[PDB]
Amino acid sequence: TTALVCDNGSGLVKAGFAGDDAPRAVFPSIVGRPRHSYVGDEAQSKRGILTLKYPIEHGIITNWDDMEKIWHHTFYNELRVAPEEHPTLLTEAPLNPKANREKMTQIMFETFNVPAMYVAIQAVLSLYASGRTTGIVLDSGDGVTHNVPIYEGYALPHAIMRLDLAGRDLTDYLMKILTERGYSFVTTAEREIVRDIKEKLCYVALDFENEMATAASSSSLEKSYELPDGQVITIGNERFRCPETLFQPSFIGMESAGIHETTYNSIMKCDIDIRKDLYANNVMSGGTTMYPGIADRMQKEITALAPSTMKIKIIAPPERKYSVWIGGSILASLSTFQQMWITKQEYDEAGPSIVHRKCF
Amino acid sequence: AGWNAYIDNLMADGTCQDAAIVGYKDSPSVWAAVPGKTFVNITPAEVGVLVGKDRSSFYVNGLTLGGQKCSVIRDSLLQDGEFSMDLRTKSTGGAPTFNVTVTKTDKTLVLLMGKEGVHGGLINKKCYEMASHLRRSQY
Amino acid sequence: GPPPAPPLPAAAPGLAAAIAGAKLRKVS
Ligand SMILES: Nc1ncnc2c1ncn2[C@@H]1O[C@H](COP(=O)(O)OP(=O)(O)OP(=O)(O)O)[C@@H](O)[C@H]1O
Ligand SMILES: [Ca+2]
Repeated sequence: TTALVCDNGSGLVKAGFAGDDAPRAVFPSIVGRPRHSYVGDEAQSKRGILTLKYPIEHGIITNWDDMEKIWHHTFYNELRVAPEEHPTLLTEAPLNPKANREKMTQIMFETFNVPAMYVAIQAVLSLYASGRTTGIVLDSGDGVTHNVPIYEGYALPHAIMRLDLAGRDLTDYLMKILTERGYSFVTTAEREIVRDIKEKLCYVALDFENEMATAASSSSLEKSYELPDGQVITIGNERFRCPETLFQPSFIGMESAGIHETTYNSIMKCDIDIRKDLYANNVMSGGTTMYPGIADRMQKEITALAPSTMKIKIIAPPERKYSVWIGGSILASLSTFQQMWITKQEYDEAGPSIVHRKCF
Repeated sequence: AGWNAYIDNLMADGTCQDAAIVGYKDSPSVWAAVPGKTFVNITPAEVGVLVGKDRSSFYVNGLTLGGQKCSVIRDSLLQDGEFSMDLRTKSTGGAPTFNVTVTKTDKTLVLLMGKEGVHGGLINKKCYEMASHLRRSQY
Repeated sequence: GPPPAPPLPAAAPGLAAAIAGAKLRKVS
């Protein structure tokens, strides 16, 4: 019978069937209630008249009643499956609290009646999608950025690092600097335009200082963006200042380490004997790692911190916007996974805490 | 019946290649282990690292069990509600590596090593159930 | 020497090779 894979993100849910090459459903992680429930696309379309709730904050489920609505919608409306008929693989953020893992397990077995379930760390699934079982993953999404070192499929929690900004923060910063330029973005629709500009026209400069120095004279830097209604926005140095924030969090006022330093700090927390393998298997995942130039810049910066890595290339898979989901589809389709599921019998005997024993 | 029966119980389902019961109170020594394998050779220094106050240095390049180098994956060994640590062995040359769980009872450490390809979750579940039995038995 | 034991309860190719060989299918 066919397993399900559901990747629960801060911004986007990706769901589908194990063994498929792509999720069947991708939709916003939002539940909307009136106000005086709608989920996903339909809540988005009616957002003006609803109280919209984002049940997943920085990767962590925080509103269980609304998360149950998201899962019910995923099964019944998007996938059109009876969850009692399908073993279900769910994803979780690195360092997801114990009590949250237990509640997800309880809800799956008691509310949705699944025959079997498993909870996998999102970064571990992206590593598998890249073909590897040992490596370090930089996963940067909408709400959270982590570095997750992994040894033979096991994340190493002591060494997981967090950068306290991700894609939403970058959208906000691009909006700020385009506003300084002279534009105004007051409505929700206008913010979505800025997010699209960010996704289409931004890039990571290899030499940031030189790029700033030469911007005013560049014949190639300025780009224009024309909306369907004929409005035009022009962008210049904001193209590379926006994602520069990943390397220099001071751009949005924070004293935090940038992504090259979190990567280095994470590897240095790991066993001496695995570090070389981590450097050689350093994999980008998540939407916020899609900027052109990110691998070249990471290589440059890591080489400055760890000169032994001069010739080592960063791994930037083309499918990394969906690599978490794809790794889950691969994993749950394999025979090695039959042993890994938590069965209903195991849950009946041990209760929700069984997830602590079985899923790491 | 004695502690060898415990080793038979732990080995019975075919998932593990090695198993041991090691006292860390009253009689500090290997009480039983699978003959000719790795845990039978655990030393008091290695037990000292497992139960010791330093929960950080074993992330420099691991710890050893019977001389076998291992990497720490999760450490909740000294937490009274969890009482477990998960490791995976380290090898050279791309030789296979194996998941290990250690659990802590009132008097013992229970150690289990999976066979090749056996998931760490299965090994943790079995070790935790055995430690839970021993703790219920005042051991 | 160890104390008496209380009674027992009475109630190759590797993972990367399996991953590589997983042939995902188009949707569908
Ligand atoms: N091509 C692109 N360039 C830059 N950013 C992008 C691109 N495509 C998507 N993003 C950003 O990626 C983010 C969505 O990434 P993703 O789907 O990995 O996050 P999520 O799983 O919903 O959230 P999280 O993993 O933080 O819980 C959004 O901020 C989006 O604007
Ligand atoms: Ca995500």
